[PDB]
Amino acid sequence: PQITLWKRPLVTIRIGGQLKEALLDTGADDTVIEELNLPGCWKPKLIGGIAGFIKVRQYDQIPVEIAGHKAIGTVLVGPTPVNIIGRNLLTQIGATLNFCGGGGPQITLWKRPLVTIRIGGQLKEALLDTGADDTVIEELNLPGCWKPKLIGGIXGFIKVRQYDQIPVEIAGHKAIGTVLVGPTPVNIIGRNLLTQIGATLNF
Amino acid sequence: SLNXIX
Repeated sequence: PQITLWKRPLVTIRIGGQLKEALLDTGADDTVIEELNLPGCWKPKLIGGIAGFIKVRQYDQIPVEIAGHKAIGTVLVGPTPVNIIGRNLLTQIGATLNFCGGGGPQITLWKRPLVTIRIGGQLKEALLDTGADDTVIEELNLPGCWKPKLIGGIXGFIKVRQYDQIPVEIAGHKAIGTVLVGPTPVNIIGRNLLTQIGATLNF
Repeated sequence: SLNXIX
């Protein structure tokens, strides 16, 4: 399938014999599913997100079918706000990010998909993140008015400054839209801008 | 493990 990013990339998965809905998430190292019974043995782990750390149950070598594509790998079970398929399984199903329908660069998911952006006349490194609704950039003194906002993910919520109509060049591709500024651990390019550069998930 | 915004 080729999946565009105007809506959250939610797909049905099969796991432990049950169906679940989950987000294909290039900005996640790992796969995190809401509390559930998983046949398997587990061990405690902590993982981090936009707003801090949570405790999860780590299950290894779990079969998961993602839109009909098979994977067998680590699945973390815990208090995530949305079920997420991260790179550990996206790589197993041969998922890549592609610009402009595949006419542009292809980015594999073996490592975090970090690319150079230009914003406010400044160059920064940011993660191309299909699991982000918004674009979140580390503290940077952007000019212009703004409005306070809170955005969530693993760990809860952080406060950010919302700036609209900010030009952002991504790997040489021009975009313009809302940028949220605040204490994110990693700079994130989310769907609001990935759609403007024609980025798709492909597998 | 770092894992991404809603």
